[PDB]
Amino acid sequence: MKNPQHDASLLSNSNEFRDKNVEFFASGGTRTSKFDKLENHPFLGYPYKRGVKRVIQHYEPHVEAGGGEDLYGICIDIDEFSKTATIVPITNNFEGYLVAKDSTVKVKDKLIFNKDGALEKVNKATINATALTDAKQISNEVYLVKVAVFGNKAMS
Amino acid sequence: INNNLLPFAQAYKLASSEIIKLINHFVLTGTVSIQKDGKNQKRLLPNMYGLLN
Amino acid sequence: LMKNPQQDSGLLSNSIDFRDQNLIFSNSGGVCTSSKDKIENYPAKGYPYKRGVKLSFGDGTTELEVEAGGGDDLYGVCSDIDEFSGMATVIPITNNFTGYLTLKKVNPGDKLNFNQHGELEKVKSVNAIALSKAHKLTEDLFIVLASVFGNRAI
Amino acid sequence: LMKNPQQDSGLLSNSIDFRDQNLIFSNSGGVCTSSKDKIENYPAKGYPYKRGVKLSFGDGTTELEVEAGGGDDLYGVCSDIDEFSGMATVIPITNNFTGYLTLKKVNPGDKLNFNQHGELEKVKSVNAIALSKAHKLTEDLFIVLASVFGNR
Repeated sequence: MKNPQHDASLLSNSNEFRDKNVEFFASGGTRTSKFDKLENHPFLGYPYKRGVKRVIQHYEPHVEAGGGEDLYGICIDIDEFSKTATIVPITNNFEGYLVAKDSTVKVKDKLIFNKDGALEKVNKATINATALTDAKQISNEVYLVKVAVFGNKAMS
Repeated sequence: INNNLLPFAQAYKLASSEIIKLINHFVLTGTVSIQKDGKNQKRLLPNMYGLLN
Repeated sequence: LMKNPQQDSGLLSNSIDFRDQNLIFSNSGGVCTSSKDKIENYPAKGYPYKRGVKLSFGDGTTELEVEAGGGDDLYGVCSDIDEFSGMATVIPITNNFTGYLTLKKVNPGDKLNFNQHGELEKVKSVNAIALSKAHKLTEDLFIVLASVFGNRAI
Repeated sequence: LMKNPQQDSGLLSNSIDFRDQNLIFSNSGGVCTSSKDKIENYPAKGYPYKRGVKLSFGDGTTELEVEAGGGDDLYGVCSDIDEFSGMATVIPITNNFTGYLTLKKVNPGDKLNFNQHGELEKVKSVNAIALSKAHKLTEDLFIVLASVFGNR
C-alpha cells in the first residue's frame, strides 16, 4: 500500500529534517526533469515502485510487476481510486528509490529486474542500473534502494 | 489539405462532436470502446453503469 | 506511395459513426503523443513514410538524408512527411513511439523487428511489439499498430 | 586544456568569412538541439569537457560525480563545463546528441566507439556515427561531428 495508514491516536515523531525521505509513500523520483515522459496504464496486482511489463489478453492491455526481457518501464506512482499507474518508459532515464529483492545490495553494484519487478545484484543484465545507496529495511519484507536506471545494455 | 491541419474552431467542433458520440454510447451501453466489434474496452470503475449493463 | 490517397474520392463521406474510423494511411503521428517528444526532420530519400529509417550519406557535396531501412542501421521512425519540401519527420530510436506502421506482406503480443526496407516483420535488436492484427489498406499495403521502445540487448 | 581561457591581446582580429567559424574548442552544446532535451549537471572530476562520462564514487563522504570514461560504464556525454562551480553539463545516454566531440589520435558514416578515456575511436556497444572528418585543433586535440543515439 502506497498510503496504508488510515487512522491513528497519536502523531508520529518526525521532528528531524534529516532522513525523512526513505519511506514507502515517497512517490516520484529524487531528481526529476520537466521533460520526463510519463504514461498512465491500468494495472493489476501491486506494481508500485517496481519494474513493469505489458500484459495483453475483452479489455485493453494492462501493466503488472515483472522484469527480465519483458521489461517495459518502471512504475513510480499509482492512483488507488482509478486503479491507474504512472510509468516511466525504459527509454527515459530515472533516479529514485525502488523495491529491492533483499538487503544484500550495496553501493556501486549493477542490478537486474527480476520476475517480481525487484532489483537484485547481477553478464546477465539487459539494462543499465547502478545502486547509489545501501538497501534500507522499510518493512519485514520490503527493502528500498536508490538506483539510477539509464537505458539498456548492448549484450548480456 | 496536404497535411490535414485545421483552424482551431473547426478542429474543436469536430473533436467535440466525436466526444459527444462517445458519451452517448457510454450512457446507453455502459462501455467505452472505439472498435466496431466492441473489443479493447477501457476498464472503468465500479458503480459506473449504463442502461444496458 | 503517398501520405494522402492519390485519387480523389467520389462521394461525400457519411461520418455518423465513431468506431474504426482511424485505420487509414493518412493517420500521421502517433495514437498517444507526449508533449515532451523529441521530433526531428530530415531530407527524404525515396518514400520512407511510416517506415523505420536509417542515415544515408552521399559523396559529401550535400547533407545526409534518411531512407527506409532497419536491422543494425536503424536510426528512427518516420511518422510524417511533407511532400512539397521533401521533409521526413523522424522520431529517434531513443524516444518511444506508439502508432500504425507498415508491415511486411501476426497477433497482438508478437515481437517484431525492422527489415532492410523499413517494414515490421515477426521475429532481434529493436524493441517493437504489435498491439493489433494487420489491416489491409491495399492489396500490397498492410499496417499494424505497434509500440517501439528502443533497442534490445543482444 | 581549458575550454575558454582568458587571454588579452594588443590587436583586434578581423572576421574575413562566415564559414568554418564554429570549429573551436569553445563551441559548447550541440549543433542541433531540441527544446525537449533532458540536461543534468554533476560535480566534475578531472576535465571531462566534450567527452563521454561515467559515474565515479568516492569513499562515501562526498556525493557521486562524473569522470571521463566509456565502454560498459558509459553514462552520458559531457557537453559543457562551468569552471567557477566545477559543474559538468551531462546529456544522458538515453537522449540522443549531435555535436563536436573529442576523437582519439574517420569519414562520414563510420561507426564510432567510446574508449576508456571518453574519446571517440573507430570501431561497439554504443551507437556513434561520424558526420564529418576529423578536425585538428591542436597537435593532440582532434574533434569530430558525431551523432550519438544510444546503445547498439
